[PDB]
Amino acid sequence: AVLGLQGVRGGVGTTTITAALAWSLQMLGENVLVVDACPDNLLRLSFNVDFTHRQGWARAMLDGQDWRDAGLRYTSQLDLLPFGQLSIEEQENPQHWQTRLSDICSGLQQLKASGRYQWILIDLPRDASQITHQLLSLCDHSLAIVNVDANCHIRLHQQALPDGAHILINNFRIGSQVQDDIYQLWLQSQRRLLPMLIHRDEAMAECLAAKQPVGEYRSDALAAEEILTLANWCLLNYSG
Amino acid sequence: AVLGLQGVRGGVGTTTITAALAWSLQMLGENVLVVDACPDNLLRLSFNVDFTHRQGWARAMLDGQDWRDAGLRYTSQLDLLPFGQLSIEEQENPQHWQTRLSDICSGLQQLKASGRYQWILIDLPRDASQITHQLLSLCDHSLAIVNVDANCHIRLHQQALPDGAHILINNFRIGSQVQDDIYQLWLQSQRRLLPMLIHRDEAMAECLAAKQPVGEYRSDALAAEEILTLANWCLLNYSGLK
Amino acid sequence: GYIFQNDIVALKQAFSLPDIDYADISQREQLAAALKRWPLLAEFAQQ
Amino acid sequence: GYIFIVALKQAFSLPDIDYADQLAAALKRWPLLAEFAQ
Ligand SMILES: Nc1ncnc2c1ncn2[C@@H]1O[C@H](COP(=O)(O)OP(=O)(O)OP(=O)(O)O)[C@@H](O)[C@H]1O
Ligand SMILES: Nc1ncnc2c1ncn2[C@@H]1O[C@H](COP(=O)(O)OP(=O)(O)OP(=O)(O)O)[C@@H](O)[C@H]1O
Ligand SMILES: [Mg+2]
Ligand SMILES: [Mg+2]
Repeated sequence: AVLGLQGVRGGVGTTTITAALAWSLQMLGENVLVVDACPDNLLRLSFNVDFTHRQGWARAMLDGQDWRDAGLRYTSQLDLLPFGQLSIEEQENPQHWQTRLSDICSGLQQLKASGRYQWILIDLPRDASQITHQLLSLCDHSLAIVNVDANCHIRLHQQALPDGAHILINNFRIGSQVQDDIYQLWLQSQRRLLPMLIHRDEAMAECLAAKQPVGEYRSDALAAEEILTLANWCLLNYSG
Repeated sequence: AVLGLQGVRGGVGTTTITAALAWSLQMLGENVLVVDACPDNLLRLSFNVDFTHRQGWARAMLDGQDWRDAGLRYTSQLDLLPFGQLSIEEQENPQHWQTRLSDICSGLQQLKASGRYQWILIDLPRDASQITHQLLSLCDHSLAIVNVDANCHIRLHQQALPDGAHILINNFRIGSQVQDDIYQLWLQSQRRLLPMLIHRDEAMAECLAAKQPVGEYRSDALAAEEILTLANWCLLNYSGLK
Repeated sequence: GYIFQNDIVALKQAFSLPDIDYADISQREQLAAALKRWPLLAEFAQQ
Repeated sequence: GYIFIVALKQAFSLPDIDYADQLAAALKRWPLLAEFAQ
């Protein structure tokens, strides 16, 4: 199955959750490819890829090279495809390249058809670019990552989500009446809300600084157990 | 002066800080215009604008109308220019309109020259669109909003910031070991960090749900006092023109 | 309310607003108080 | 870095960071931080 993960807004935890979910699925015995579709190219740093390593599928594609040679094997069950490092000029002119990347769609479609991987997880950025839409269209299912706050609340009444997406809460914390109020309202009103959530957890803040997925970094972290609940739900509901 | 505020990443507090800083500046006697340059059109909700009110400078402009009729008065010293509500089709086709908004620049440059406002604050989205770059070029100064975490740490080593931007920490709370490590490292190494920060404060989480800027919602909140310290710093250091 | 067309692989991607149901909010008193505390939440639920 | 109709330009550069010279414990704790500091 191809699973897209996309924040309803930036900064909600999409990339850390993608890396953690890939690790969880592997621990459950699955073969996983994790693809970074974000021009920020941050997913690779959860898998101990050197910051100075500039290769990636989009970097290769823009350079006229074979994107399939930019993949990395993290474990026997977990493969990674970084986006690649853009120059500042590329970063500040996405219109120059965001329509030159269509080849990735046919390449991932071929990978899908081969059955090489049991799961392909795609970390999708919070934009509406041509390449983001193209990658979404390849997904069998998608998760929309939120935090329980007034900003995400508003966004859920005005921005479209991929059809069939389910909503996953991250960063749930103690000490917030307004969060608790929004959450109780969501429980009665938000038809697409998943029944499990992820708390704000120091392991999820530390694991990127340690350059590992959360469940490798701290296998008994409460957040690692919450991600496993998500993984088990995905196996049951998102498999095909 | 025109002051741009832009997050280093999405979700770091940029819009709440823009609304709060505008409130603080107008509390200090300044006439302020706050402009929402973000297509998500969230800033207006900090000023009790009805969600179903769709008008805005970009809405009007895309509809062949005068952006100057989309302004709103919050107080006698605080005006608001919402972006306007885009359809789902417009949201998912940003290339259609991101290149058709450049006339806002001469309109704001003319509004600047008139001296009607001592401050024009622009809430800038976390993107690199043509219109974002255009509005950024009108700013005399800019703030880059961060939270203290590993993601923002990485971004400060790989993405460009507008030249001359200062970095403003938001959502700070002591007690996280990794966050305290990053923060102490930034103190010794980030040469453009501002001397004040904004703590995590439930007033900042509540004020949007109350549809008010933080200083109006809870004037004695720590975050409101910190935004006032920021406003005083801006009067001192950012009042010059570019 | 939008369908993206991906001709390069012959796929479509539909988008729509999230599925939200406010029909049964009045029944829980815990939600009635939260709606009174926060005008933003009341605004969406009244509609 | 990068430099962006009307007579206005906007320069872009990476943030000014100085790793010239307590924090040694922070760098040993987190390989990500040690990575940028070397
Ligand atoms: N549950 C959590 N508890 C604590 N920290 C968290 C949690 N989830 C994420 N973080 C931290 O928050 C920061 C942002 O996380 P992440 O990079 O996953 O977000 P994102 O939505 O992918 O951001 P971006 O908009 O940059 O793509 C990181 O420093 C991460 O370590
Ligand atoms: N200092 C703070 N303390 C507590 N909560 C905060 C603080 N700053 C912001 N928040 C909360 O974080 C959420 C996001 O804030 P805001 O909308 O200002 O961020 P943003 O960076 O403008 O987001 P976006 O990328 O959608 O434009 C809001 O619900 C806000 O109430
Ligand atoms: Mg991310
Ligand atoms: Mg904002």
